[PDB]
Amino acid sequence: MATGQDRVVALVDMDCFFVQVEQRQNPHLRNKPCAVVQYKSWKGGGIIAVSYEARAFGVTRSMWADDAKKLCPDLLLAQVRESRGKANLTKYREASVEVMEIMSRFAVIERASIDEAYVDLTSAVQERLQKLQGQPISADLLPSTYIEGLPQGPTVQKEGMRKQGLFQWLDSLQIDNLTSPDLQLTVGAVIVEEMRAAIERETGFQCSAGISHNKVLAKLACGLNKPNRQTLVSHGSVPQLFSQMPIRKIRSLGGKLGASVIEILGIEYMGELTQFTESQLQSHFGEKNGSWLYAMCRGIEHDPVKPRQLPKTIGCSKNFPGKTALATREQVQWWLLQLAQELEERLTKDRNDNDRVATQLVVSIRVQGDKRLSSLRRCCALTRYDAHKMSHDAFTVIKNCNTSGIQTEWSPPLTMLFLCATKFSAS
DNA sequence: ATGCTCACACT
DNA sequence: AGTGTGAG
Ligand SMILES: Nc1ccn([C@H]2C[C@H](O)[C@@H](COP(=O)(O)NP(=O)(O)OP(=O)(O)O)O2)c(=O)n1
Ligand SMILES: [Mn+2]
Ligand SMILES: [Mn+2]
Repeated sequence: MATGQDRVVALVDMDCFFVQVEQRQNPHLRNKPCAVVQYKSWKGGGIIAVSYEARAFGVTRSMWADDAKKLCPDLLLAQVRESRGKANLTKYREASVEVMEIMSRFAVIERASIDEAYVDLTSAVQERLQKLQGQPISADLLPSTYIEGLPQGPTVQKEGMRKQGLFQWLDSLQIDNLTSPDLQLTVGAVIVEEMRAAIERETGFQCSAGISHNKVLAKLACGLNKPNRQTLVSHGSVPQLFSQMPIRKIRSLGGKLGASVIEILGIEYMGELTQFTESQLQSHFGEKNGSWLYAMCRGIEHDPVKPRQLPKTIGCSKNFPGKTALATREQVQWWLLQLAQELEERLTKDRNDNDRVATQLVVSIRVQGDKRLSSLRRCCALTRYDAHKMSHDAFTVIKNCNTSGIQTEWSPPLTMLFLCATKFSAS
């Protein structure tokens, strides 16, 4: 029986990333309830990142700033930069590259979002397991690590609980067995503290981390003790951990699939899936899903950490909800060129920095009356980094979508535009 | 009437 | 090639 303990995998995720990025630049926002918002003039703007002090009052993402101000009257706000009539995230991307580069010096990372990367420490761990002989791992190596499920058996504040668990774990450590998966997790964890201190020391950003044996468990583990702590989730913590873990909380189970898992099987918690045979799960959700479900509810997941620090695509979009929809064609030309211009500015940076060029341009739109995030995706060739050509070509491949027989108008009105550069190739 | 993204599977 | 799902 292969037991999902071959790998040592960490997920590092920045604590309230956009807020921290603003708080480093505006020190008065530090250690105070703040949020970041986009576009201030509708309802104060929508909230895309919330500090932990603001979360104490009930402030969340997707809220409008004016509503958040009602929960938390003393709340401070930073507005994302605006350029060419639209949001501009350059600041946060550039902060992310800071974090990704540091992480890159320790091991091969898979960038999973603007603020998180997976790292595979299998190799680094065994190299460390030679470097310090066969000597103990002191608690002072894990000053911010929690051991999930510990303490157990026979102090009422959180750091007390942390210590007792870490003491229990370390006391139980089979130092003599460079084979044992729990020892490897521990050594992985020692590396992640170093990795995390390097991030805060070199960027001023704080973050959390999950250390386990696969991408999914490390993701779950990272969120258990946010902010500014890291959590080790061992194979043996899984049964109790999943026994009350709602299905929706596992990566990729938070949408329709997890909902059908709950409806069809009539269960609630991750651990309840172990009841079912693999074929049974493959009966209800297909070969790959039933397989993945069957092994995931036992802590086993085989998705690898992909060596990928650079995005596979560079994209640019703006929504036009309500009466703001675009319904003249000269209006569609202008915003197309607004988007093409930022894309060109970002593509030029990418080729200079990363020795690659995008070869295919994707143009996507939504139209008032449709329901789905995109209403239509079309493609063309990306041959010159010129905003005027990309926008012109973006128009050409969608101009037939105009139902309206009038020359000047555009109906149905367009509720979104999306340009994405892709199919990168070494240059 | 939240925004703006990014990866991936299916077909 | 184009759609849909899941995510931060
Ligand atoms: N729906 C979302 C989710 C995140 N983001 C951006 C801003 C977030 O700060 C940044 C990182 O997202 P996140 O890790 O999911 N949450 P954040 O880092 O803000 O706080 P934590 O909850 O991770 O501490 O992505 C976004 O713009 N739209
Ligand atoms: Mn984060
Ligand atoms: Mn994140």
